[PDB]
Amino acid sequence: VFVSNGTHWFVTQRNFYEPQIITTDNTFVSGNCDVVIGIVNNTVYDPLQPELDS
Amino acid sequence: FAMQMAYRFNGIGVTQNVLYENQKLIANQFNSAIGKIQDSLSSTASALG
Repeated sequence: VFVSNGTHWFVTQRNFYEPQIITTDNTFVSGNCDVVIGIVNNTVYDPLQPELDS
Repeated sequence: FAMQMAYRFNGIGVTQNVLYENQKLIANQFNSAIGKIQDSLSSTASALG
C-alpha cells in the first residue's frame, strides 16, 4: 500500500511498516490519471536506467 | 474506504485497478443494492420467516 512520512512516498506491506522506494518492481501500471479518485502526482524510480547509463 | 474495497477485490483475485477505474459505478451498485434491501424488507413479512 502507498504511504508518506510527510515528504516522500513509499510502498509497504499491509501488516508491518516497511517503507520501500517506489519502483516498477513494486508497482503495476493501469490506464491514465483521469479515472482514479484521489490519485497523487509523484515519481516512480525505474531500476533499469542507471544500468543503461553505466 | 475505497482503499479497503481495493483490498477486498485483491482478496478475490480481482486486481485493484478494477475498483478505482470503476469506483463511482461500484458505489452506485452498492447504493442501489442497499436501496433494494429496504424495499424487499418493507414489502413482505415473509423475508424474516
